Amino acid sequence: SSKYKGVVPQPNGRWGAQIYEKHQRVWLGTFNEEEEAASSYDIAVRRFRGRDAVTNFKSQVDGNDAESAFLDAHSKAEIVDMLRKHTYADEFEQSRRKF
Repeated sequence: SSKYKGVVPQPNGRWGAQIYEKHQRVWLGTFNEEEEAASSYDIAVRRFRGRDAVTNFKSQVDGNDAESAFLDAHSKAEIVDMLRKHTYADEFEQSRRKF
């Protein structure tokens, strides 16, 4: 139903995100809003596929390479965990704090 890559319906009107790598599903979490799920796919596909990634949306927080650096600072598994825990955004923002 969703037009967004990676986005699947979940119960209670919620939305899941998933990515496949070589026919292996990786679950990316459950989200209240459709575009939130789509944005979670985008984070995963950027980290998983790099320059080969095709995203739902253009990135809005990578003008200074900060988000690319953040993705490149982590393993795939760490990114997946941040997405599922809904901590990715807060951890990314902390990484932008100036000292």
